Amino acid sequence: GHMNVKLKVFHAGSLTEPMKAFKRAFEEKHPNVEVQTEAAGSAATIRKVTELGRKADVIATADYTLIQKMMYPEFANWTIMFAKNQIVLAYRNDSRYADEINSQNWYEILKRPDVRFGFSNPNDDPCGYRSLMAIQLAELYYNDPTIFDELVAKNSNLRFSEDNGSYVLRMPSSERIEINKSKIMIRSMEMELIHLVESGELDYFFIYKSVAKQHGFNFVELPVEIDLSSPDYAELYSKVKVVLANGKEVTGKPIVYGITIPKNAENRELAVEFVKLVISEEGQEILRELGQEPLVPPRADTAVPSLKAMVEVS
Ligand SMILES: [Mg+2]
Repeated sequence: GHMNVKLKVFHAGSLTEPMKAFKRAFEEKHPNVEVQTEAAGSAATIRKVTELGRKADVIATADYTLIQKMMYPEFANWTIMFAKNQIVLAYRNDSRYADEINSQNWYEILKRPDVRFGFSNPNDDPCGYRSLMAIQLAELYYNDPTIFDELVAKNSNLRFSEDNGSYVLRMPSSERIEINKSKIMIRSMEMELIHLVESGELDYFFIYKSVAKQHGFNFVELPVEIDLSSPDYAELYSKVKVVLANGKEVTGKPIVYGITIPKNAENRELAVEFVKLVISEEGQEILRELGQEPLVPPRADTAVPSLKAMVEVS
């Protein structure tokens, strides 16, 4: 009825567990509000608003730059950066060769003919393009120009080209992506790969550390030089770029999650309260307890007057 407001929050798949907690905490404070959450790869999440005509009160992505590139200026005009993450290679203890995989031999294990691994669709999900970025960055770190070629390029139509030191991969439209089903499985968002690994259909998958921990997967920590986790290695990460099918270019960057309130939000006031919760100490702790490092203090890409005291604007 008129005493039941719905706050619509569309978010990155990797924010699924944190969102359950944000929803419970928010509703405890606003008993007449139902926070309606929907998970999808961040680019697909944004398209709900930018292309499908749906209205959301809060948009949260796993890569703040997608809000900037896809929503400015028609659907948003500021982004608050509130969390970080790290790419790891996760598996079950009964995954093929789980007993021998480690940080030094991970890519050789993935190269074995019977090993199947997964990553999400780069056109829809930052985890997917970040997975390809990490594998290509591995070529530079291990001084082995064939890691990406053997694992991905020979098992799909996804290929990195070199251009004066940097590498660029141009994505085919999603409908034209080709994958060798004997070696790789892809899904729109990384969260959808979870059940494939649990069923044994996949042995390994590229995924955020927080999600691996939340779902009880073991994992190989990859070099900081390739895992997109540290602000301090931005210069190395920037050597790889992926051009998404929608034409937007994403560059390897330290993983930083963004949140915004779309310009056309139906319940802006409540949305402000929700964003405040996410970047408050309570919200930072919710993330930490779920295995995801919060960005403390939160930052914004531009002034955000209705939230000035909560954010650092450079
Ligand atoms: Mg190569």
